Amino acid sequence: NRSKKIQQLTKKTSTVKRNRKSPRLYMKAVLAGYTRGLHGQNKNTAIVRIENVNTKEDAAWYVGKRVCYVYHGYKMKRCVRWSKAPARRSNTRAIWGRVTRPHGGSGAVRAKFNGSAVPASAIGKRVRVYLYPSRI
Amino acid sequence: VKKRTKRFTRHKCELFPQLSSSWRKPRGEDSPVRRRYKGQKAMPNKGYGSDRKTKYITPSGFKNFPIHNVQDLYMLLMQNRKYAGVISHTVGAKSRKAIVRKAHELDVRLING
Amino acid sequence: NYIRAGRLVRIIRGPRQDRVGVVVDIIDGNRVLVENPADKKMWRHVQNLKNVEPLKFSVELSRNCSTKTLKNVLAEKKILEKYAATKSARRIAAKRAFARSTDFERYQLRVAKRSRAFWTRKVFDENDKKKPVSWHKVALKKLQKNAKK
Amino acid sequence: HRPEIIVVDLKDHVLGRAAAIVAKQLLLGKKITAVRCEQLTIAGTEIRNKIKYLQFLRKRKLSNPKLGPFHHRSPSDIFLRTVRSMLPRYTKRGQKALRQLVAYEGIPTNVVRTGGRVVIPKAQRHYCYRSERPYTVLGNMCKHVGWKYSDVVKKLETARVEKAARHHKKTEKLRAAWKSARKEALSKVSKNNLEVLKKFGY
Amino acid sequence: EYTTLRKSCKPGTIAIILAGRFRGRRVVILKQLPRNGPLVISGPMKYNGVPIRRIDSRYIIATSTKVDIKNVDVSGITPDIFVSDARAQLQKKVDAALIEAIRKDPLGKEKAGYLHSVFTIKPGDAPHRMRW
RNA sequence: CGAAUCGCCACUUCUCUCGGCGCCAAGUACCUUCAUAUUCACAAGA
RNA sequence: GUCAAAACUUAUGGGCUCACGAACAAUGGAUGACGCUCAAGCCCAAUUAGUGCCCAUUAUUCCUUUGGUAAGGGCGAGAAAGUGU
RNA sequence: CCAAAACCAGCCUCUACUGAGCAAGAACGAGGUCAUGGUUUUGGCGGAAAUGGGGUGCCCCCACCCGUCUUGAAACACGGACCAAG
Ligand SMILES: [Mg+2]
Ligand SMILES: [Mg+2]
Ligand SMILES: [Mg+2]
Repeated sequence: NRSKKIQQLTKKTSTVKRNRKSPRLYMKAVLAGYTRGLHGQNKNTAIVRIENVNTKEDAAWYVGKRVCYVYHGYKMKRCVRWSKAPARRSNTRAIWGRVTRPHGGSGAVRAKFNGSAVPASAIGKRVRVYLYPSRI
Repeated sequence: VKKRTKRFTRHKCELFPQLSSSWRKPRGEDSPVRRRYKGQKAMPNKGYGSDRKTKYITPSGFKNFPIHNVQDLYMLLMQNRKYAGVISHTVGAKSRKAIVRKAHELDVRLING
Repeated sequence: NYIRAGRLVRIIRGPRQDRVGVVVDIIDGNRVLVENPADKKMWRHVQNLKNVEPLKFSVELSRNCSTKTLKNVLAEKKILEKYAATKSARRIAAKRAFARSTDFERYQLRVAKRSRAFWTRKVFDENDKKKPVSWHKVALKKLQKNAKK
Repeated sequence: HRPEIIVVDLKDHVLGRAAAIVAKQLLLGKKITAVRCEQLTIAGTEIRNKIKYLQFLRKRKLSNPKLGPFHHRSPSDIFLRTVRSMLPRYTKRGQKALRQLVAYEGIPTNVVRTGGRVVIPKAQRHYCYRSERPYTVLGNMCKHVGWKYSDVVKKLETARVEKAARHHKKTEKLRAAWKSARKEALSKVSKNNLEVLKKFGY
Repeated sequence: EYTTLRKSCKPGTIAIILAGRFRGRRVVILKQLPRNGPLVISGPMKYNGVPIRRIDSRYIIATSTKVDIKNVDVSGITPDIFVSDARAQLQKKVDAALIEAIRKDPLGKEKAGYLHSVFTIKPGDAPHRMRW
């Protein structure tokens, strides 16, 4: 069967991996934690450390951008196109927010996720901060 | 949209089976709850009063009004979009047949029809 | 390389980022008076030495020298025009073109960084004939075992 | 399958700055893998730091040392303790983050040849120490404090280096090809591209 | 008519789709709908496979790059319009006009290829530092 | 078993004091499929 | 600096410092802990740099409640001369 | 019912003098926002969906046993096992 291994050597001319599928148009953040002092946290205003934002004037760029804490439950539940798009029925779930304002002089921003808090399990975890609504 | 949806429970009702969950104002200098330390249970106060035009309004959007017999239904005939009859628990299933096929004919709402 | 009057420092991190400029006069050991007629915004000012990166260039010059003397002397060398020639300078203007670039220029680059990365392989595949590569070199020798069988 | 680990190379980093920066990233969910914790530095002469540690080791429950503070002597176990002291070690958020850190003495063969190794410029020794001030390399003090494997690691570190270096010139013909292949790629049909490459510095 | 649609988004401009089925697709903005309505970007589908279709201005990134497509008649794009022959026919009539409008430009060969491009936030990539 | 995750590589993955590529044609030529998935909505795809 | 929100360890600020250093003798162990040493120390000044940020039951503003023996207006379903429902 | 975008309003944020400086004044432009007001639009979901409540767990966070006399109680101060009736 090393017979096949010799055949494989001639045919490979030397390629490369290429990312040709679905793009991500969201930045990868982290839910750094709830806004808080020494006395405790405001669970209704999350902090979001976007990757490569390091600066406060970048963080300002992201204000208003919609933000997503995507995760999953253990059963399927109604999603945005449960009937129109059966393909889309995961037990994957998502919690949306808006970047609200920059937080601190670093790249962190404040995200309120709707009226609700985002769950504390979300912390340390991939928030996905989208590039929209666009401005630019 | 309510201020507080939780009950204002009595302090330490959870430890003592006999204590009802119903509120008693805490007393004793050293009560953590009346001294209103931040990690403690809240006390009821005027500030938790519900918004006053949404007050008393059941999620149906009706204010409940007690009903006992078929004549009461006409107390709600002209204000049937404001009040909803809730038939008293003790009217017979007999009489409720009569309240109900009449609360239907009049367009008055019933909470428990 | 030593900092002294006439040394051609590169400003690093300040509002005048990339810009260079001759060290007109030392103040004390942690400051200097930078100057440079060639840029609009390099009028003489007090850069901190922490902020500047000395360049290998350095016009000969005298401390507290007047500016019009400098728009002279550096012109007689083109220490600046000579500086931009260096890869160390081009790298700074290069990153300063990518950051300054519009989205279509970044297409217009990726097409080249693939046009070249493609021909890097095309050159290599052709040169693949001459070892070594895991795909070709491993195989030529790999057959050595096959020929023995 | 491997998770998105990033293997920080801790050589010649300040102990507590690297421990502080790493301890933060673990909270932000990074799954770091510290290596060469033997090579972490500390400010001061080794004697300053042996005495700091021996004052640490001096602390035990009299009632029952068995359950007392535990005085790990591995530079890596010392770095884990240093990094658990910098994160919420009693909440699960931090007990979790601490298990996302894997310290090693040296750089272990599973972790070598896995990917590039990161560095923490804010925790660099040259970035931190005043250069002429004395400094304690960590695995060096802890050899005097009870770590028994200080020479086992050096024998291992010698081997990965002599081995990595042998492979660095095993591949010199290869890297030299792409250097040559890539330089002549500019001369290829990429014409207008050659000007879009000149701008931008390529 | 009324339009608050921003100056950065003008007809014939190339425009990244940030959301929806066609993420990362460069797409010429054919026209804004008769009221301050959503843009009708088109691929052209001849290139990146984006059909004529509506998109809200908030969900695209209007690149500085454009095409002088005043020449193209996008008039057949009206709200009442919003795969059937009447529509398949509409884009065919349009993309061919839109596609030639791209051709007229010097550096019109890249913009054909520039529209075959797909945007992607690759790791280490910083759009906020980007200009477009 | 539906899941969260969203760059790869023997050009980094040695040491001691702009790594390459990938990002929509295996290539700079736009040949060429994409719609009705009907303007966001977990990428409906890996 | 981490714990801990914030200087992702800011300053394109000054000095000082090698061993300690950071308002009101005996169970092992306390700058709060770690750790820090071109400080994560001290004095000084600063705020993006010779071209700031974080956290209150506080302030302001908004919504709601309650009180006023507070100020006014009014008299599809409602419009009661009313302390209080 | 969930969303998203828009519009209007509101709201908020972002010269002069002096000898390059200030103790200094607006403007243009743009952004943000409904946990602000009014204007719909557009999609998504529709035996179930949806909002609310309830229950159980977790997560992050906060949180010293109450009554008591006392200047001072978490007190190494007193009374306090449970429940019912009183
Ligand atoms: Mg998915
Ligand atoms: Mg922090
Ligand atoms: Mg006493």
